[PDB]
Amino acid sequence: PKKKIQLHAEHALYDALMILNIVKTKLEDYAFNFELILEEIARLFESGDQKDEAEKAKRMKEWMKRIKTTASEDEQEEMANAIITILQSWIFS
Amino acid sequence: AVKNCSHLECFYNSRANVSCMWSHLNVTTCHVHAKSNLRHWNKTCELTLVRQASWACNLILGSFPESQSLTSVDLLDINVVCWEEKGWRRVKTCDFHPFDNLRLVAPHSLQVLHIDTQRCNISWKVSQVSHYIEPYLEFEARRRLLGHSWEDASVLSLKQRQQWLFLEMLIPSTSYEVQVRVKAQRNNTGTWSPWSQPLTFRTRPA
Amino acid sequence: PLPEVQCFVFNIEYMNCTWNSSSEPQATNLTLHYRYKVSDNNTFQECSHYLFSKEITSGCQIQKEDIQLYQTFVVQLQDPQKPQRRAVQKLNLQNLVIPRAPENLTLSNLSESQLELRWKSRHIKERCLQYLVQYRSNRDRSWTELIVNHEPRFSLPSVDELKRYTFRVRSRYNPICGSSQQWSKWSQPVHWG
Ligand SMILES: *[C@@H]1O[C@H](CO[C@@H]2O[C@@H](C)[C@@H](O)[C@@H](O)[C@@H]2O)[C@@H](O[C@@H]2O[C@H](CO)[C@@H](O[C@@H]3O[C@H](CO[C@H]4O[C@H](CO[C@H]5O[C@H](CO)[C@@H](O)[C@H](O)[C@@H]5O)[C@@H](O)[C@H](O)[C@@H]4O)[C@@H](O)[C@H](O[C@H]4O[C@H](CO)[C@@H](O)[C@H](O)[C@@H]4O)[C@@H]3O)[C@H](O)[C@H]2NC(C)=O)[C@H](O)[C@H]1NC(C)=O
Ligand SMILES: *[C@@H]1O[C@H](CO)[C@@H](O[C@@H]2O[C@H](CO)[C@@H](O)[C@H](O)[C@H]2NC(C)=O)[C@H](O)[C@H]1NC(C)=O
Ligand SMILES: *[C@@H]1O[C@H](CO)[C@@H](O)[C@H](O)[C@H]1NC(C)=O
Ligand SMILES: *[C@@H]1O[C@H](CO)[C@@H](O)[C@H](O)[C@H]1NC(C)=O
Repeated sequence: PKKKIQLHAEHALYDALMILNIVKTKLEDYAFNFELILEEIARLFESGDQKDEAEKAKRMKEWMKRIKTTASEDEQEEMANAIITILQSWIFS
Repeated sequence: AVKNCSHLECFYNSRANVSCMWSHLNVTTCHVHAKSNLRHWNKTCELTLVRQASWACNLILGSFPESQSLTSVDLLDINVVCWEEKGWRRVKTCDFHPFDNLRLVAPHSLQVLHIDTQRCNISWKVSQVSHYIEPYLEFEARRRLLGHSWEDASVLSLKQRQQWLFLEMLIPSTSYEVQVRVKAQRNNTGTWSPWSQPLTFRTRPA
Repeated sequence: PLPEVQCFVFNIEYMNCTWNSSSEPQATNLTLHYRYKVSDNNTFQECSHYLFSKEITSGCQIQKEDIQLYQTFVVQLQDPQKPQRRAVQKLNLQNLVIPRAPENLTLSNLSESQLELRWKSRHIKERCLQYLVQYRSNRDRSWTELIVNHEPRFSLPSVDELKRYTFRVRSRYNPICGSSQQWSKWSQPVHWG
Protein backbone atom coordinates (compact mmCIF):
# COMPACT_ATOMS: atom_id res chain seq x y z
CA PRO A 1 0.00 0.00 0.00
CA LYS A 2 0.93 3.67 -0.36
CA LYS A 3 1.39 4.21 3.38
CA LYS A 4 3.73 1.21 3.58
CA ILE A 5 5.87 2.24 0.60
CA GLN A 6 6.04 5.83 1.89
CA LEU A 7 7.52 4.64 5.19
CA HIS A 8 9.95 2.29 3.46
CA ALA A 9 10.94 4.92 0.88
CA GLU A 10 11.94 7.35 3.64
CA HIS A 11 14.24 4.76 5.23
CA ALA A 12 15.64 3.82 1.82
CA LEU A 13 16.39 7.51 1.27
CA TYR A 14 18.38 7.63 4.52
CA ASP A 15 20.51 4.74 3.26
CA ALA A 16 20.95 6.36 -0.16
CA LEU A 17 21.99 9.69 1.38
CA MET A 18 24.49 7.95 3.67
CA ILE A 19 25.96 6.05 0.72
CA LEU A 20 26.21 9.21 -1.39
CA ASN A 21 28.11 10.78 1.52
CA ILE A 22 30.45 7.77 1.66
CA VAL A 23 30.98 7.90 -2.12
CA LYS A 24 31.91 11.60 -2.04
CA THR A 25 34.25 11.11 0.95
CA LYS A 26 30.31 0.40 5.99
CA LEU A 27 29.00 1.12 2.49
CA GLU A 28 28.28 -2.59 2.03
CA ASP A 29 26.02 -2.53 5.10
CA TYR A 30 24.02 0.47 3.87
CA ALA A 31 23.85 -0.94 0.33
CA PHE A 32 22.64 -4.36 1.50
CA ASN A 33 20.02 -2.65 3.66
CA PHE A 34 19.06 -0.46 0.69
CA GLU A 35 18.63 -3.53 -1.51
CA LEU A 36 16.35 -5.23 1.02
CA ILE A 37 14.07 -2.19 1.30
CA LEU A 38 13.83 -1.72 -2.47
CA GLU A 39 13.07 -5.43 -2.85
CA GLU A 40 10.11 -5.02 -0.49
CA ILE A 41 9.02 -1.78 -2.17
CA ALA A 42 8.93 -3.61 -5.50
CA ARG A 43 6.83 -6.43 -4.05
CA LEU A 44 4.42 -3.93 -2.48
CA PHE A 45 4.07 -2.25 -5.88
CA GLU A 46 3.57 -5.63 -7.56
CA SER A 47 0.75 -6.43 -5.14
CA GLY A 48 -0.90 -3.10 -5.96
CA ASP A 49 -0.88 -3.57 -9.75
CA GLN A 50 1.71 -0.80 -10.29
CA LYS A 51 4.13 -2.68 -12.54
CA ASP A 52 5.90 0.47 -13.74
CA GLU A 53 6.67 1.62 -10.19
CA ALA A 54 7.91 -1.88 -9.34
CA GLU A 55 10.14 -1.77 -12.42
CA LYS A 56 11.56 1.53 -11.16
CA ALA A 57 12.34 -0.05 -7.78
CA LYS A 58 14.17 -2.95 -9.43
CA ARG A 59 16.09 -0.48 -11.60
CA MET A 60 17.21 1.53 -8.56
CA LYS A 61 18.42 -1.67 -6.88
CA GLU A 62 20.70 -2.36 -9.86
CA TRP A 63 21.86 1.27 -10.04
CA MET A 64 23.03 1.05 -6.42
CA LYS A 65 25.15 -1.98 -7.30
CA ARG A 66 26.62 -0.16 -10.31
CA ILE A 67 27.42 2.94 -8.24
CA LYS A 68 30.21 1.16 -6.36
CA THR A 69 31.94 0.36 -9.68
CA THR A 70 30.91 3.24 -11.96
CA ALA A 71 34.01 5.09 -13.16
CA SER A 72 32.36 8.32 -14.36
CA GLU A 73 32.06 10.87 -11.56
CA ASP A 74 29.34 12.69 -13.51
CA GLU A 75 27.37 9.47 -14.02
CA GLN A 76 27.78 8.57 -10.34
CA GLU A 77 26.08 11.84 -9.38
CA GLU A 78 23.33 11.33 -11.97
CA MET A 79 22.50 7.84 -10.69
CA ALA A 80 22.60 9.00 -7.06
CA ASN A 81 20.32 11.95 -7.81
CA ALA A 82 18.02 9.72 -9.88
CA ILE A 83 17.61 7.30 -6.96
CA ILE A 84 17.02 10.14 -4.49
CA THR A 85 14.58 11.90 -6.83
CA ILE A 86 12.39 8.80 -7.24
CA LEU A 87 12.36 8.06 -3.51
CA GLN A 88 11.26 11.63 -2.81
CA SER A 89 8.47 11.20 -5.37
CA TRP A 90 7.21 8.14 -3.50
CA ILE A 91 7.39 10.01 -0.19
CA PHE A 92 5.63 13.13 -1.50
CA SER A 93 2.78 11.40 -3.34
CA ALA B 1 4.80 -6.43 23.05
CA VAL B 2 5.28 -9.22 20.49
CA LYS B 3 2.43 -10.18 18.17
CA ASN B 4 2.53 -13.95 17.75
CA CYS B 5 3.38 -15.04 21.33
CA SER B 6 1.68 -13.51 24.32
CA HIS B 7 4.03 -13.42 27.30
CA LEU B 8 7.30 -12.53 25.54
CA GLU B 9 8.36 -8.90 25.06
CA CYS B 10 11.40 -7.96 22.96
CA PHE B 11 12.97 -4.57 22.26
CA TYR B 12 15.33 -3.33 19.56
CA ASN B 13 17.79 -0.51 20.25
CA SER B 14 17.57 0.54 16.55
CA ARG B 15 21.16 -0.61 15.91
CA ALA B 16 22.38 -4.13 16.69
CA ASN B 17 20.83 -5.12 20.05
CA VAL B 18 17.58 -6.99 20.67
CA SER B 19 16.65 -7.72 24.29
CA CYS B 20 13.87 -10.14 25.25
CA MET B 21 12.24 -10.71 28.63
CA TRP B 22 10.12 -13.76 29.50
CA SER B 23 7.30 -13.52 32.05
CA HIS B 24 6.61 -16.80 33.84
CA LEU B 25 8.14 -28.39 35.99
CA ASN B 26 10.53 -25.47 35.43
CA VAL B 27 13.71 -26.76 33.78
CA THR B 28 17.28 -25.55 34.24
CA THR B 29 18.22 -23.87 30.95
CA CYS B 30 16.25 -21.96 28.31
CA HIS B 31 17.47 -20.16 25.19
CA VAL B 32 16.16 -17.62 22.68
CA HIS B 33 16.58 -18.24 18.95
CA ALA B 34 16.23 -15.41 16.43
CA LYS B 35 16.36 -15.83 12.64
CA SER B 36 15.68 -13.05 10.15
CA ASN B 37 13.83 -13.74 6.92
CA LEU B 38 16.09 -11.52 4.80
CA ARG B 39 19.31 -12.52 6.59
CA HIS B 40 20.84 -15.99 6.64
CA TRP B 41 22.14 -15.88 10.22
CA ASN B 42 20.59 -17.35 13.37
CA LYS B 43 21.42 -15.75 16.73
CA THR B 44 21.11 -17.35 20.17
CA CYS B 45 21.39 -16.39 23.84
CA GLU B 46 20.64 -17.91 27.25
CA LEU B 47 17.91 -16.53 29.50
CA THR B 48 19.02 -15.28 32.92
CA LEU B 49 16.90 -14.33 35.93
CA VAL B 50 16.60 -10.62 36.75
CA ARG B 51 13.61 -10.40 39.10
CA GLN B 52 10.67 -12.59 40.12
CA ALA B 53 9.15 -14.25 37.02
CA SER B 54 11.38 -12.25 34.65
CA TRP B 55 14.17 -13.76 32.53
CA ALA B 56 16.25 -11.64 30.16
CA CYS B 57 18.32 -12.29 27.04
CA ASN B 58 20.57 -10.13 24.87
CA LEU B 59 20.88 -10.82 21.14
CA ILE B 60 23.93 -8.89 19.93
CA LEU B 61 23.38 -8.72 16.17
CA GLY B 62 26.46 -6.75 15.10
CA SER B 63 30.17 -6.15 15.56
CA PHE B 64 29.89 -2.35 15.97
CA PRO B 65 27.54 -0.63 18.45
CA GLU B 66 26.32 1.74 15.72
CA SER B 67 26.04 -1.01 13.09
CA GLN B 68 22.65 -1.14 11.35
CA SER B 69 21.90 -4.84 11.66
CA LEU B 70 18.15 -4.65 10.93
CA THR B 71 15.87 -2.64 8.65
CA SER B 72 12.24 -1.55 8.56
CA VAL B 73 11.23 -4.48 6.33
CA ASP B 74 13.06 -7.10 8.42
CA LEU B 75 11.12 -9.78 10.29
CA LEU B 76 12.91 -12.28 12.53
CA ASP B 77 11.26 -15.29 14.18
CA ILE B 78 11.94 -15.35 17.92
CA ASN B 79 11.70 -18.84 19.42
CA VAL B 80 12.09 -19.82 23.08
CA VAL B 81 13.51 -23.32 23.59
CA CYS B 82 14.07 -25.02 26.95
CA TRP B 83 16.24 -28.08 27.55
CA GLU B 84 14.30 -30.99 29.05
CA GLU B 85 14.85 -34.71 29.57
CA LYS B 86 14.74 -35.52 25.85
CA GLY B 87 16.45 -32.29 24.75
CA TRP B 88 15.40 -28.97 23.25
CA ARG B 89 11.64 -28.37 23.38
CA ARG B 90 10.13 -25.36 21.61
CA VAL B 91 8.25 -23.43 24.30
CA LYS B 92 7.36 -20.26 22.37
CA THR B 93 7.60 -19.11 18.76
CA CYS B 94 6.71 -15.65 17.51
CA ASP B 95 7.18 -13.00 14.85
CA PHE B 96 9.03 -9.79 15.68
CA HIS B 97 9.01 -6.53 13.73
CA PRO B 98 12.08 -4.61 14.94
CA PHE B 99 11.14 -1.02 14.13
CA ASP B 100 7.70 -1.49 15.71
CA ASN B 101 9.38 -2.47 19.02
CA LEU B 102 11.94 0.31 19.53
CA ARG B 103 13.46 1.11 22.93
CA LEU B 104 16.52 3.31 22.49
CA VAL B 105 19.55 3.47 24.77
CA ALA B 106 19.18 5.87 27.68
CA PRO B 107 20.78 9.33 27.31
CA HIS B 108 24.26 9.71 28.76
CA SER B 109 26.92 12.38 29.37
CA LEU B 110 24.57 14.60 31.37
CA GLN B 111 26.33 17.74 32.57
CA VAL B 112 25.72 21.38 33.47
CA LEU B 113 27.19 23.94 31.08
CA HIS B 114 25.91 27.05 32.89
CA ILE B 115 24.37 27.42 36.34
CA ASP B 116 23.13 30.64 37.96
CA THR B 117 21.18 31.49 41.08
CA GLN B 118 18.00 30.78 39.09
CA ARG B 119 19.18 29.61 35.64
CA CYS B 120 20.75 26.33 34.53
CA ASN B 121 21.58 24.71 31.17
CA ILE B 122 21.99 20.92 31.10
CA SER B 123 23.30 18.88 28.14
CA TRP B 124 23.21 15.20 27.23
CA LYS B 125 24.59 12.98 24.46
CA VAL B 126 22.91 10.02 22.76
CA SER B 127 24.21 6.73 21.38
CA GLN B 128 22.99 3.84 19.21
CA VAL B 129 20.41 5.98 17.41
CA SER B 130 19.76 4.82 13.86
CA HIS B 131 19.90 7.18 10.90
CA TYR B 132 16.51 5.66 10.04
CA ILE B 133 14.95 7.33 13.10
CA GLU B 134 17.48 10.02 14.05
CA PRO B 135 15.46 13.02 12.71
CA TYR B 136 12.43 11.93 14.78
CA LEU B 137 14.20 12.15 18.15
CA GLU B 138 12.15 13.30 21.14
CA PHE B 139 13.22 13.97 24.72
CA GLU B 140 11.52 14.01 28.11
CA ALA B 141 13.25 15.19 31.29
CA ARG B 142 12.07 15.31 34.90
CA ARG B 143 13.36 17.69 37.58
CA ARG B 144 13.01 16.76 41.24
CA LEU B 145 13.97 18.41 44.52
CA LEU B 146 16.59 16.60 46.58
CA GLY B 147 14.83 14.34 49.06
CA HIS B 148 11.56 14.33 47.11
CA SER B 149 10.25 11.57 44.83
CA TRP B 150 10.69 10.98 41.10
CA GLU B 151 6.94 10.42 40.78
CA ASP B 152 6.46 13.80 42.49
CA ALA B 153 8.84 15.37 39.95
CA SER B 154 7.80 17.62 37.07
CA VAL B 155 8.27 16.01 33.64
CA LEU B 156 9.18 18.41 30.82
CA SER B 157 8.71 17.51 27.15
CA LEU B 158 11.10 18.42 24.33
CA LYS B 159 9.10 17.40 21.25
CA GLN B 160 12.12 18.13 19.03
CA ARG B 161 15.79 17.12 18.89
CA GLN B 162 17.37 19.57 21.33
CA GLN B 163 19.72 17.64 23.67
CA TRP B 164 19.74 20.49 26.21
CA LEU B 165 17.33 22.46 28.37
CA PHE B 166 17.64 25.89 29.96
CA LEU B 167 15.87 25.81 33.33
CA GLU B 168 14.25 28.93 34.78
CA MET B 169 12.43 29.76 38.03
CA LEU B 170 14.94 27.86 40.19
CA ILE B 171 15.26 28.57 43.92
CA PRO B 172 18.73 29.85 44.94
CA SER B 173 21.01 27.53 46.92
CA THR B 174 18.77 24.54 46.18
CA SER B 175 19.79 21.05 45.05
CA TYR B 176 17.98 19.34 42.16
CA GLU B 177 18.16 15.99 40.37
CA VAL B 178 17.40 15.48 36.68
CA GLN B 179 16.82 12.46 34.44
CA VAL B 180 16.26 12.47 30.67
CA ARG B 181 14.92 9.90 28.20
CA VAL B 182 14.57 9.62 24.43
CA LYS B 183 12.10 8.28 21.85
CA ALA B 184 11.40 8.37 18.10
CA GLN B 185 7.73 8.96 17.24
CA ARG B 186 7.59 7.88 13.60
CA ASN B 187 4.61 5.55 14.09
CA ASN B 188 4.55 5.74 17.93
CA THR B 189 4.64 1.94 18.17
CA GLY B 190 7.87 2.08 20.20
CA THR B 191 8.30 2.81 23.90
CA TRP B 192 10.34 5.31 25.88
CA SER B 193 13.99 4.73 26.70
CA PRO B 194 15.00 4.25 30.35
CA TRP B 195 15.77 7.34 32.38
CA SER B 196 19.33 8.63 32.24
CA GLN B 197 21.69 8.40 35.19
CA PRO B 198 20.42 11.25 37.40
CA LEU B 199 22.44 14.47 37.50
CA THR B 200 22.56 16.26 40.86
CA PHE B 201 23.24 20.00 40.84
CA ARG B 202 22.84 22.91 43.25
CA THR B 203 22.08 26.52 42.34
CA ARG B 204 24.31 29.43 43.32
CA PRO B 205 23.33 30.91 46.71
CA ALA B 206 21.55 34.25 46.91
CA PRO C 1 28.15 33.70 -24.26
CA LEU C 2 24.51 33.55 -23.08
CA PRO C 3 23.35 34.32 -19.52
CA GLU C 4 22.65 31.30 -17.33
CA VAL C 5 19.00 30.84 -16.42
CA GLN C 6 18.26 30.58 -12.68
CA CYS C 7 14.97 28.87 -11.76
CA PHE C 8 13.20 28.77 -8.40
CA VAL C 9 9.97 26.96 -7.55
CA PHE C 10 8.05 29.11 -5.06
CA ASN C 11 5.91 27.10 -2.61
CA ILE C 12 5.30 24.69 -5.53
CA GLU C 13 2.80 27.25 -6.84
CA TYR C 14 4.73 28.86 -9.71
CA MET C 15 8.26 28.76 -11.13
CA ASN C 16 10.22 31.90 -12.06
CA CYS C 17 13.20 31.30 -14.36
CA THR C 18 15.26 34.42 -15.04
CA TRP C 19 18.44 35.41 -16.88
CA ASN C 20 20.64 38.51 -16.70
CA SER C 21 19.93 40.60 -19.78
CA SER C 22 22.61 43.15 -18.89
CA SER C 23 25.39 40.73 -19.88
CA GLU C 24 24.86 41.38 -23.60
CA PRO C 25 25.80 44.74 -25.17
CA GLN C 26 22.55 44.74 -27.17
CA ALA C 27 19.34 43.18 -25.84
CA THR C 28 18.76 40.24 -28.20
CA ASN C 29 15.40 39.22 -26.65
CA LEU C 30 16.05 35.56 -25.93
CA THR C 31 13.49 32.75 -25.94
CA LEU C 32 13.02 29.97 -23.37
CA HIS C 33 11.77 26.43 -24.08
CA TYR C 34 11.38 23.54 -21.65
CA ARG C 35 10.52 19.85 -21.48
CA TYR C 36 10.76 16.95 -19.03
CA LYS C 37 12.89 13.79 -18.97
CA VAL C 38 10.02 11.36 -19.55
CA SER C 39 9.84 8.88 -22.41
CA ASP C 40 7.28 8.98 -25.27
CA ASN C 41 6.02 12.38 -24.01
CA ASN C 42 9.22 14.31 -24.72
CA THR C 43 9.15 17.50 -26.81
CA PHE C 44 9.94 21.12 -26.06
CA GLN C 45 7.34 23.78 -25.24
CA GLU C 46 7.82 27.52 -25.55
CA CYS C 47 7.36 29.65 -22.44
CA SER C 48 3.74 30.77 -22.15
CA HIS C 49 4.32 33.74 -19.80
CA TYR C 50 7.56 35.66 -20.33
CA LEU C 51 9.02 38.07 -17.79
CA PHE C 52 10.18 41.45 -19.05
CA SER C 53 12.95 43.97 -18.36
CA LYS C 54 12.69 47.18 -20.41
CA GLU C 55 10.27 45.56 -22.88
CA ILE C 56 12.80 42.74 -23.41
CA THR C 57 12.39 39.22 -22.03
CA SER C 58 13.93 39.11 -18.54
CA GLY C 59 12.73 35.59 -17.73
CA CYS C 60 9.85 33.11 -17.76
CA GLN C 61 7.06 32.07 -15.39
CA ILE C 62 5.73 28.50 -15.34
CA GLN C 63 2.44 27.77 -13.60
CA LYS C 64 1.70 24.77 -11.41
CA GLU C 65 -0.11 23.11 -14.32
CA ASP C 66 3.25 22.75 -16.10
CA ILE C 67 5.30 21.78 -13.02
CA GLN C 68 6.42 18.19 -12.44
CA LEU C 69 8.81 18.19 -9.48
CA TYR C 70 10.19 14.66 -9.75
CA GLN C 71 10.81 14.56 -13.50
CA THR C 72 14.07 16.11 -14.67
CA PHE C 73 13.40 19.60 -16.02
CA VAL C 74 15.32 20.52 -19.19
CA VAL C 75 15.28 24.28 -19.86
CA GLN C 76 16.78 25.73 -23.04
CA LEU C 77 17.59 29.39 -23.66
CA GLN C 78 18.05 30.42 -27.29
CA ASP C 79 18.50 33.46 -29.51
CA PRO C 80 15.62 33.69 -32.03
CA GLN C 81 17.76 35.46 -34.63
CA LYS C 82 20.76 33.12 -34.34
CA PRO C 83 19.45 29.60 -33.55
CA GLN C 84 22.92 28.06 -33.07
CA ARG C 85 23.30 30.45 -30.10
CA ARG C 86 21.54 28.35 -27.45
CA ALA C 87 22.15 27.17 -23.89
CA VAL C 88 20.68 24.08 -22.22
CA GLN C 89 20.40 23.23 -18.53
CA LYS C 90 19.41 20.15 -16.53
CA LEU C 91 17.48 20.98 -13.36
CA ASN C 92 16.14 18.87 -10.49
CA LEU C 93 13.06 20.84 -9.47
CA GLN C 94 12.53 19.35 -6.01
CA ASN C 95 15.94 20.74 -4.97
CA LEU C 96 14.98 24.28 -6.09
CA VAL C 97 11.83 24.78 -4.00
CA ILE C 98 11.52 27.87 -1.80
CA PRO C 99 8.52 27.67 0.57
CA ARG C 100 6.21 30.45 1.67
CA ALA C 101 6.76 31.72 5.21
CA PRO C 102 4.85 29.68 7.83
CA GLU C 103 1.66 31.29 9.10
CA ASN C 104 -0.92 30.97 11.88
CA LEU C 105 1.62 30.62 14.69
CA THR C 106 -0.02 29.76 18.01
CA LEU C 107 1.43 29.58 21.53
CA SER C 108 -0.26 27.28 24.03
CA ASN C 109 0.26 26.58 27.73
CA LEU C 110 1.04 22.86 27.85
CA SER C 111 1.75 23.23 31.57
CA GLU C 112 2.43 25.97 34.09
CA SER C 113 6.13 25.33 33.36
CA GLN C 114 6.22 24.82 29.58
CA LEU C 115 4.58 26.32 26.50
CA GLU C 116 4.18 24.93 22.99
CA LEU C 117 4.45 26.62 19.58
CA ARG C 118 2.48 25.44 16.54
CA TRP C 119 2.39 26.77 12.98
CA LYS C 120 1.04 25.70 9.58
CA SER C 121 2.04 25.62 5.91
CA ARG C 122 0.08 27.23 3.10
CA HIS C 123 0.52 24.96 0.06
CA ILE C 124 3.23 22.38 0.81
CA LYS C 125 2.46 19.36 2.98
CA GLU C 126 3.74 19.52 6.55
CA ARG C 127 5.40 16.11 6.15
CA CYS C 128 7.69 17.54 3.48
CA LEU C 129 8.93 20.66 5.24
CA GLN C 130 11.78 21.22 7.70
CA TYR C 131 11.50 24.11 10.14
CA LEU C 132 13.98 26.33 12.00
CA VAL C 133 12.65 27.94 15.19
CA GLN C 134 14.21 31.08 16.69
CA TYR C 135 13.35 32.47 20.12
CA ARG C 136 14.88 35.11 22.38
CA SER C 137 13.94 36.72 25.68
CA ASN C 138 13.42 40.26 26.98
CA ARG C 139 17.22 40.59 27.24
CA ASP C 140 17.31 41.04 23.42
CA ARG C 141 20.13 38.50 23.41
CA SER C 142 21.15 36.58 20.31
CA TRP C 143 18.53 34.27 18.82
CA THR C 144 18.58 30.69 20.09
CA GLU C 145 17.85 28.54 17.03
CA LEU C 146 17.21 24.83 16.54
CA ILE C 147 15.67 22.75 13.76
CA VAL C 148 12.40 20.81 13.99
CA ASN C 149 11.82 18.03 11.45
CA HIS C 150 8.52 17.41 9.64
CA GLU C 151 6.23 18.21 12.60
CA PRO C 152 4.98 21.81 13.00
CA ARG C 153 5.34 21.96 16.77
CA PHE C 154 8.08 23.31 19.04
CA SER C 155 8.49 22.88 22.80
CA LEU C 156 9.90 25.28 25.41
CA PRO C 157 10.17 23.16 28.57
CA SER C 158 11.11 25.97 31.00
CA VAL C 159 10.11 29.63 30.74
CA ASP C 160 10.81 32.74 32.82
CA GLU C 161 7.60 34.54 33.78
CA LEU C 162 9.41 37.87 34.13
CA LYS C 163 11.14 37.67 30.74
CA ARG C 164 9.25 38.35 27.51
CA TYR C 165 9.80 35.79 24.75
CA THR C 166 9.62 36.17 20.96
CA PHE C 167 9.17 33.42 18.37
CA ARG C 168 9.67 33.05 14.62
CA VAL C 169 10.10 30.04 12.32
CA ARG C 170 11.02 29.36 8.70
CA SER C 171 10.67 26.26 6.54
CA ARG C 172 12.67 24.34 3.94
CA TYR C 173 11.85 21.64 1.37
CA ASN C 174 14.37 19.13 2.71
CA PRO C 175 15.24 16.23 2.93
CA ILE C 176 12.50 13.64 2.37
CA CYS C 177 10.42 15.35 -0.35
CA GLY C 178 13.22 17.47 -1.80
CA SER C 179 16.82 18.46 -1.22
CA SER C 180 16.35 22.23 -1.31
CA GLN C 181 18.85 24.24 0.72
CA GLN C 182 17.26 27.71 0.61
CA TRP C 183 15.32 28.68 3.73
CA SER C 184 12.00 30.47 3.45
CA LYS C 185 11.38 34.02 4.62
CA TRP C 186 10.77 34.46 8.34
CA SER C 187 7.28 34.21 9.78
CA GLN C 188 5.59 37.07 11.59
CA PRO C 189 6.94 37.12 15.17
CA VAL C 190 4.74 35.86 18.01
CA HIS C 191 5.35 37.09 21.55
CA TRP C 192 4.66 35.75 25.04
CA GLY C 193 4.94 37.81 28.22
C1 LIG D 1 22.08 -4.98 24.86
O1 LIG D 1 20.90 -4.55 25.51
C2 LIG D 1 20.80 -4.98 26.88
C3 LIG D 1 19.40 -4.66 27.34
O2 LIG D 1 18.68 -3.93 26.35
C4 LIG D 1 18.51 -2.59 26.85
O3 LIG D 1 17.57 -2.58 27.91
C5 LIG D 1 17.34 -1.30 28.56
C6 LIG D 1 18.10 -1.31 29.87
C7 LIG D 1 17.69 -0.09 27.65
O4 LIG D 1 19.06 0.27 27.80
C8 LIG D 1 17.34 -0.41 26.18
O5 LIG D 1 17.73 0.69 25.38
C9 LIG D 1 18.04 -1.69 25.68
O6 LIG D 1 17.20 -2.38 24.77
C10 LIG D 1 21.90 -4.28 27.67
O7 LIG D 1 21.86 -4.68 29.04
C11 LIG D 1 21.30 -3.69 29.94
O8 LIG D 1 22.25 -2.71 30.35
C12 LIG D 1 21.68 -1.72 31.22
C13 LIG D 1 22.75 -0.67 31.43
O9 LIG D 1 24.03 -1.26 31.64
C14 LIG D 1 21.20 -2.38 32.51
O10 LIG D 1 20.53 -1.41 33.32
C15 LIG D 1 21.28 -1.03 34.49
O11 LIG D 1 21.39 -2.06 35.46
C16 LIG D 1 22.21 -1.68 36.59
C17 LIG D 1 22.44 -2.91 37.46
O12 LIG D 1 22.79 -3.97 36.58
C18 LIG D 1 23.09 -5.16 37.34
O13 LIG D 1 21.90 -5.73 37.87
C19 LIG D 1 20.93 -6.16 36.89
C20 LIG D 1 19.72 -6.69 37.65
O14 LIG D 1 19.03 -5.59 38.23
C21 LIG D 1 18.17 -6.08 39.28
O15 LIG D 1 18.47 -5.46 40.52
C22 LIG D 1 18.23 -4.04 40.57
C23 LIG D 1 18.68 -3.55 41.94
O16 LIG D 1 20.07 -3.80 42.06
C24 LIG D 1 16.74 -3.77 40.30
O17 LIG D 1 16.50 -2.37 40.32
C25 LIG D 1 16.35 -4.34 38.93
O18 LIG D 1 14.97 -4.10 38.67
C26 LIG D 1 16.70 -5.83 38.84
O19 LIG D 1 15.77 -6.50 39.70
C27 LIG D 1 21.57 -7.22 35.97
O20 LIG D 1 20.63 -7.60 34.97
C28 LIG D 1 22.83 -6.65 35.32
O21 LIG D 1 23.43 -7.62 34.46
C29 LIG D 1 23.81 -6.14 36.37
O22 LIG D 1 24.29 -7.30 37.05
C30 LIG D 1 21.54 -0.51 37.33
O23 LIG D 1 22.37 -0.08 38.40
C31 LIG D 1 21.28 0.66 36.36
O24 LIG D 1 20.54 1.71 37.00
C32 LIG D 1 21.22 2.98 36.84
O25 LIG D 1 21.24 3.40 35.47
C33 LIG D 1 19.95 3.73 34.87
C34 LIG D 1 20.21 4.18 33.44
O26 LIG D 1 20.68 3.07 32.69
C35 LIG D 1 19.24 4.80 35.71
O27 LIG D 1 17.95 5.03 35.16
C36 LIG D 1 19.12 4.34 37.16
O28 LIG D 1 18.45 5.33 37.94
C37 LIG D 1 20.49 4.01 37.75
O29 LIG D 1 21.20 5.25 37.80
C38 LIG D 1 20.56 0.19 35.10
O30 LIG D 1 19.24 -0.17 35.50
C39 LIG D 1 20.22 -3.50 32.19
O31 LIG D 1 19.91 -4.22 33.38
C40 LIG D 1 20.80 -4.46 31.16
N1 LIG D 1 19.81 -5.45 30.78
C41 LIG D 1 20.12 -6.71 30.44
C42 LIG D 1 18.97 -7.59 30.06
O32 LIG D 1 21.28 -7.11 30.44
C43 LIG D 1 23.25 -4.67 27.09
O33 LIG D 1 24.29 -3.95 27.74
C44 LIG D 1 23.32 -4.41 25.58
N2 LIG D 1 24.53 -4.98 25.03
C45 LIG D 1 25.31 -4.36 24.14
C46 LIG D 1 26.53 -5.11 23.69
O34 LIG D 1 25.04 -3.24 23.72
C1 LIG E 1 22.34 25.56 26.30
O1 LIG E 1 23.51 24.92 25.84
C2 LIG E 1 23.42 24.46 24.48
C3 LIG E 1 24.68 23.68 24.21
O2 LIG E 1 25.85 24.47 24.36
C4 LIG E 1 23.23 25.65 23.54
O3 LIG E 1 23.05 25.15 22.22
C5 LIG E 1 23.70 25.99 21.23
O4 LIG E 1 22.75 26.86 20.57
C6 LIG E 1 23.33 27.72 19.58
C7 LIG E 1 22.20 28.55 19.01
O5 LIG E 1 21.18 28.77 19.97
C8 LIG E 1 24.06 26.91 18.51
O6 LIG E 1 24.72 27.80 17.61
C9 LIG E 1 25.07 25.97 19.15
O7 LIG E 1 25.68 25.15 18.16
C10 LIG E 1 24.39 25.10 20.20
N1 LIG E 1 25.34 24.19 20.81
C11 LIG E 1 25.15 22.87 20.86
C12 LIG E 1 26.23 22.07 21.51
O8 LIG E 1 24.14 22.35 20.40
C13 LIG E 1 22.01 26.46 23.97
O9 LIG E 1 21.93 27.66 23.21
C14 LIG E 1 22.06 26.81 25.46
N2 LIG E 1 20.83 27.46 25.87
C15 LIG E 1 20.63 28.78 25.80
C16 LIG E 1 19.30 29.28 26.26
O10 LIG E 1 21.49 29.55 25.37
C1 LIG F 1 9.24 35.69 -9.66
O1 LIG F 1 9.85 36.43 -10.74
C2 LIG F 1 10.29 37.74 -10.34
C3 LIG F 1 10.82 38.42 -11.59
O2 LIG F 1 12.12 37.95 -11.91
C4 LIG F 1 11.33 37.65 -9.23
O3 LIG F 1 11.64 38.96 -8.78
C5 LIG F 1 10.80 36.83 -8.06
O4 LIG F 1 11.83 36.63 -7.10
C6 LIG F 1 10.27 35.48 -8.54
N1 LIG F 1 9.73 34.70 -7.43
C7 LIG F 1 8.73 35.12 -6.64
C8 LIG F 1 8.34 34.18 -5.54
O5 LIG F 1 8.19 36.20 -6.79
C1 LIG G 1 10.76 40.81 -27.17
O1 LIG G 1 10.05 39.58 -27.29
C2 LIG G 1 8.77 39.59 -26.65
C3 LIG G 1 8.19 38.20 -26.82
O2 LIG G 1 7.01 38.03 -26.06
C4 LIG G 1 7.88 40.67 -27.26
O3 LIG G 1 6.66 40.73 -26.54
C5 LIG G 1 8.58 42.02 -27.20
O4 LIG G 1 7.82 43.01 -27.89
C6 LIG G 1 9.97 41.93 -27.83
N1 LIG G 1 10.66 43.20 -27.72
C7 LIG G 1 11.14 43.86 -28.79
C8 LIG G 1 11.83 45.16 -28.50
O5 LIG G 1 11.01 43.43 -29.93
